Amino acid sequence: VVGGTEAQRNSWPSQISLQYRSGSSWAHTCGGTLIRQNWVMTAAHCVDRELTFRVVVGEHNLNQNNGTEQYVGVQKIVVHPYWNTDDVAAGYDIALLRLAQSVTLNSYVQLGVLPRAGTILRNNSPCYITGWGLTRTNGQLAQTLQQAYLPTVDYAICSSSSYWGSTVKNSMVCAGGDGVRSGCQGDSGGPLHCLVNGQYAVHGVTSFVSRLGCNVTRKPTVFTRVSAYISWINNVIASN
Ligand SMILES: [Ca+2]
Repeated sequence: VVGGTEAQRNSWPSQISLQYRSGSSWAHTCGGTLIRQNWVMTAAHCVDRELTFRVVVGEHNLNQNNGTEQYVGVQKIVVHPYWNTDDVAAGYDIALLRLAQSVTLNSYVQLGVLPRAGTILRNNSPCYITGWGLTRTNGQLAQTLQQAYLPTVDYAICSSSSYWGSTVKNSMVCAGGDGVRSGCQGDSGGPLHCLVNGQYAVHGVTSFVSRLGCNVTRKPTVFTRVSAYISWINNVIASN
């Protein structure tokens, strides 16, 4: 998250840290959203590599014990059947992870609230992206969970020539693009929390940013639109 601020310890309990094993240590690679005690929603490109992944819930500072973390292995990885690694712009950048064991829910570990199927946000809707991603284009991961206010940019505006054009699809949510604030590598798979009817709901799964950089003016951060995959998500959980 570029241009973000440190999130309060208990502000986003559905946020998880997706890490991969590197030698005798673990490294954070992506964010995710706990949607079931034993299911995590994340981006498909996050689990493209043939790595050993673990999920960490109740996490705040990646380099020191917070006394609230729960570490659990990933038992099954269900990537959307239409996901294509060489085509993030096509969409379908979403995956569900079945945890080896159900995590305990508390003040720091809660199931993310998902929006009703088909729900689209009005232009300039209030949202916050959260994650441990780079704090600067080509920079380094944040030690503590960060958050950035990224108002949405409706499809009409986002799919225009001045913005993302046809690169952005209707199955995606755009947010930010003010040149200062945005998601960045490491935030991928994480949530875009948007305020609707007084309640925050995870409307997006961080997918991509401009190859020119993370915080690029008129190149808002693009997220997989969660409301387009409600049936897909229910189907997977109901058969796994
Ligand atoms: Ca920690």
